[PDB]
Amino acid sequence: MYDWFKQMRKESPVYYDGKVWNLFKYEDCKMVLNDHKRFSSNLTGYNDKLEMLRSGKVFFDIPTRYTMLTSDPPLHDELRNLTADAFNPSNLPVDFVREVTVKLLSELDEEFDVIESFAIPLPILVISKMLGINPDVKKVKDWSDLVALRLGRADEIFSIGRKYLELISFSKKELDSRKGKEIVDLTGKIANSNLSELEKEGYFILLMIAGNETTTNLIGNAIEDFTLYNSWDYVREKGALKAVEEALRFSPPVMRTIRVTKEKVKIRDQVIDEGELVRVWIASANRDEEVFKDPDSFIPDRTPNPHLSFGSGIHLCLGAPLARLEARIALEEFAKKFRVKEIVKKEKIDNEVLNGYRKLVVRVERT
Ligand code: HEM
Repeated sequence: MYDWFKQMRKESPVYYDGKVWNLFKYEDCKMVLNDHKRFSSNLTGYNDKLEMLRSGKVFFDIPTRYTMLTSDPPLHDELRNLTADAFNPSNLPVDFVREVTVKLLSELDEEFDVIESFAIPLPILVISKMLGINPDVKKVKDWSDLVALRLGRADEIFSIGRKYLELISFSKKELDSRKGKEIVDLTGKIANSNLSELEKEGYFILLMIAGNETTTNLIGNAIEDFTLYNSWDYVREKGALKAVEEALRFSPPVMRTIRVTKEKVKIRDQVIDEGELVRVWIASANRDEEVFKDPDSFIPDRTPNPHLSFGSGIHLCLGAPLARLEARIALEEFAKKFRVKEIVKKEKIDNEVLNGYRKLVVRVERT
């Protein structure tokens, strides 16, 4: 789609596709993301029925409609503050991340799929630790995909089934079991907060799912990019701090996000009415030639590197510090342990929003 993006950036940067407005230019995307007053995230009615929720009124709905991701301040800020400290660099479980990474890599043969054997389990084990739940990896992965793989698919991520009910019941079981028992981990903090049961479930589910899906894509995308563009020696000698940022820019785990206008606005020469949906194409913004010279070139030491892969503004990814830490440790440990001979087989995830490999088989040599 990068060709489409390039074609759209030059001839129709602010484009209406018949249902929603699409932004392909970096500056337009950054502006929209930072301007939360005019471009709301209140896309699921969370802010509107907050009063109803806190009153004690119970109605059947899917928890995922009630998370900080789709809320405007002050509610948004109040929600984020509940767990924000736990995601600050100084509080991340650094040793645990490294320990799990090394053990996962110890179980590998000269040829393996880095997605199922490494990229998938690492984030799941780490977020489970922070949540304080005992990680049934396969189960958590299945639920994560159940929710994540519905993104882009019109109104399905809010549709419920047997597997979704299983997820909601698990969230309720975990939360209820920690209510009145502990507030040391994320589950306990949510459970003992003053939010409605439905909000607690959504908050818990958000942290568990957003906590691994995109990080798996980042690690897999980076292993692919570093191999293809021969960045491994650079990472072994300099570390992966800048390389991870280029991987984020070049292969964004999340291709786009969305907002809804709260008032009539004008972007470039286009007038957009109140209540209209606006797709912010992070992927296209990251390849905007204006902002990124040699946009299609993978330059691991690109500096500075202001990509929008984690968003921008008040919704800037709460897990950004954690994701970068996991990716940095995963890739540096991988580089130290293996010499990638070749990418044997690769298969992309079929989704419009999530960008990554569902299978990436590599042949390596010890050292
Ligand atoms: C690993 C690659 C990741 C990427 C590329 C990514 C990207 C993003 C983006 C773009 C947003 C904002 C979406 C919007 O503005 O509508 C967001 C929000 C959020 N992310 Fe991530 N994320 C990643 C990992 C994680 C992880 C690991 C966690 C938790 C472990 C996490 C927790 C959250 C939360 C809670 C929000 C909501 C923030 C709020 O609305 O203020 N993310 N992420």
